[PDB]
Amino acid sequence: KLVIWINGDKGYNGLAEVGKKFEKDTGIKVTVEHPDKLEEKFPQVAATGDGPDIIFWAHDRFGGYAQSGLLAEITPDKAFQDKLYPFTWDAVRYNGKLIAYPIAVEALSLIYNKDLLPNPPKTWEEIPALDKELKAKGKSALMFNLQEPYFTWPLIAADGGYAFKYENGKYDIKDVGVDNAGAKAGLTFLVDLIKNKHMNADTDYSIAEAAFNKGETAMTINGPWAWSNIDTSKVNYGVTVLPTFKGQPSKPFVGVLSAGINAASPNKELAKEFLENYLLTDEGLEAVNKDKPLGAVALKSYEEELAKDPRIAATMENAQKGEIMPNIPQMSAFWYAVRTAVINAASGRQTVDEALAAAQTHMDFSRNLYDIGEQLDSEDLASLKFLSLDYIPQRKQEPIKDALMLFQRLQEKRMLEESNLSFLKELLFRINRLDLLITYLNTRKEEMERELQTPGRAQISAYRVMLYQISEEVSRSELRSFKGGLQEEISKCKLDDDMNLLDIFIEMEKRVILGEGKLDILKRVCAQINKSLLKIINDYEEFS
Repeated sequence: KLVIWINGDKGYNGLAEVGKKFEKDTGIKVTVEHPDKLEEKFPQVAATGDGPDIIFWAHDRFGGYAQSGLLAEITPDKAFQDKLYPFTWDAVRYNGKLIAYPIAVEALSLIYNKDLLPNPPKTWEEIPALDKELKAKGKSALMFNLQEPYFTWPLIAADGGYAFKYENGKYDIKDVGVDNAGAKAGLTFLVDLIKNKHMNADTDYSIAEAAFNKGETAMTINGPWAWSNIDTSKVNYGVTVLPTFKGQPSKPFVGVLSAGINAASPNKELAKEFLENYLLTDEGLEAVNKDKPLGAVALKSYEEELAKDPRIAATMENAQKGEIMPNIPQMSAFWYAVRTAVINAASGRQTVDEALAAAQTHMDFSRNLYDIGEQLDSEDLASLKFLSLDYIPQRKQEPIKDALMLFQRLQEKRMLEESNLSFLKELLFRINRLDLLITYLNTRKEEMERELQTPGRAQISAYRVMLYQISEEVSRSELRSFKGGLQEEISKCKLDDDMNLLDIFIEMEKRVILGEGKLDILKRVCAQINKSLLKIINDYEEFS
């Protein structure tokens, strides 16, 4: 029994129809579904072992699923792999191994106004001279969305800008630019167009779609989604290849709709030939495309069929000259760094060296939090969560799952930021990870030792540091003493063999028997286990 997931805005019951062609040769029927918000809830149900058999989604997300081993690696015959364009397999790889089947391909194209503009420029540089023309009778040359990088990245990446370097089958989180002479050359030309009036600088997505669909602008930059609302706009248009900057093709981000196979699925065996020899023919794709258009498709066979649409032939051409969008989670910092970096460069608020060098350092900063959290094993997380309790509500500490999430929660409450490492440095120092402090933060041990005597500099309250140092000198068996040497006392507790001594302190604060000035209970139970646990209390209680 095959079960397919796919979004509602797709041709899902055209997919349900190749699935009924399939069952009359098989008996095994498939039931396509469009669960609401399926991208978010597939990780949740697959770790239970219940996700559909096949999952249809954009490729960028499939990386996170594979990072958690939620998609098994497919095994297509190599003679099959040639049935599709070469680049579409670079989008379905993690650790170099193939993960999903490419289905469709999406990219931005140049969309012009044939009545207004009979011939499109081959070239970005032709446009200032051109906008000067149409300006002479109250119409702009180009108007497109400048509020997101996805629309401004093609010009920026043209001269050699890239997000992450894809080489020999996998990405390098270390190499990213964004701060190279290509990204600078493309952004300066963008910044100046605005500087010169050839583009108003608050042109959002809908302002541009207004100007174009009303014949106020010669051309725009958009994708196959905006085709519907300009077909009804009643303006004669065409879409072709984006102009060339510095003699080099504009590189838009390419999205690949892909079908992945669930790792915890009985039917991987049979899900393959459903995709290879029924869905991915001219027959299965024209079925889904006759429902709702797949845009341009990855299968070479049916693509040429669709290419006699001048529009599908163009979104395909830009896709080839384009940049396959990386499917790794470090890309969430890319959109922030670059969106804020074009918004400040184009407004005049920053230099393009200033803006882009700032974008670079934000990526180095977000990558460093990754590299740090990857060295923090699960016990260090329990320690870091207890030390962070003063400032992060443990309410929202149900969703906290790994060290990186703790770091992101701190960015939220603006105690960890690009310019303020002081709390993170103190956290690692408290939990005695001096190897990470030198390696990723350039901080000697004496320097932290000597940062925290300076008054009002240490943030973690000594009451927190006192309790953590006590949980450090208490073993599993020394804790079985604490557990039953406070049941001797009043409860004031549901305890159990699942709670470490730190979970006992939180649960004593929670009963208000252990506080910044409530230590009688604590001072007794420690004197019965290890006496020198008592001395830690007295030294803290010497400082007030």
